[PDB]
Amino acid sequence: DAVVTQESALTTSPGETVTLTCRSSTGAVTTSNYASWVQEKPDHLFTGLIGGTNNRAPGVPARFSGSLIGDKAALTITGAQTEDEAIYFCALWYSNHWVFGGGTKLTVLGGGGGS
Amino acid sequence: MKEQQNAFYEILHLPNLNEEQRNAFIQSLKDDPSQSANLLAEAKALNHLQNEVARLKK
Amino acid sequence: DVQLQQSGPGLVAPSQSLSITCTVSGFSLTDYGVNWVRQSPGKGLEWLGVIWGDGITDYNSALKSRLSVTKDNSKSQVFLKMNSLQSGDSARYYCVTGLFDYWGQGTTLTVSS
Repeated sequence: DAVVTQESALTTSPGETVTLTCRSSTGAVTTSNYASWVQEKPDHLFTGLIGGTNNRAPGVPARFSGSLIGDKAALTITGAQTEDEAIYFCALWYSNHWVFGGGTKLTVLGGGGGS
Repeated sequence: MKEQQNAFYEILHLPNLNEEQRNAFIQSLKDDPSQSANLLAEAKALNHLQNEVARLKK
Repeated sequence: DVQLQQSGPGLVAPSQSLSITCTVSGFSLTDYGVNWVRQSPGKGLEWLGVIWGDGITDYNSALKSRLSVTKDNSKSQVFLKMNSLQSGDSARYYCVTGLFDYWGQGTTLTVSS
């Protein structure tokens, strides 16, 4: 009966660094929760970003990285880009099922460059 | 006893578990042998997920 | 070059059931698993189940008795069947790889009350 919780919203701007977090109601997030991160963009387009805590999916830009920070899983964007404005979901594995967080709406205010 | 023997054998041959995970399942099987079935299922799932991690390392 | 392509009828109204086919290319189903997830219009993401390379299937326990996930290793196809549909099952359904790294394009299902 685990519940996965994420920030409802965060605001950044191009070139800044932002960290999204993923909390487990059962205790600390560990390797065995295989924390995974997916991006939803408009028209219900999903792109996987990080799988198994810290592995970038093929083709995912280097500015996305995953880690455990304290008791939570974390997705860091080092140098945010305007196209990164989107909803980000995390998923945690609990013995025999996946549970998704509620998603974080990331706003990227202003215009920027990027990779 | 024989069921714990079989569970030990299967867990030790799951190829993608790391040794911390193996140790945890072994200890759980020693603590609660009556849970062997569930524990074995849980280990097989972690092995499945470790296999996915190896794919993404690659 | 992983590709997951969804097809099939989706809703079949004569029965009250959903059938979706996910055709995968770029990896072998004998090695790696495929998840199914859905997203309703006003809710979040709900995981439905996964079928692993060896055929072991893990299901969402709230839905398991209405679900059948099967696969054909030679055709590289994974099949979702969901029975006894209700209006609350209206959602977009997706097949996905094992750590949600690659997503199919989705199948829309609307069930009337």
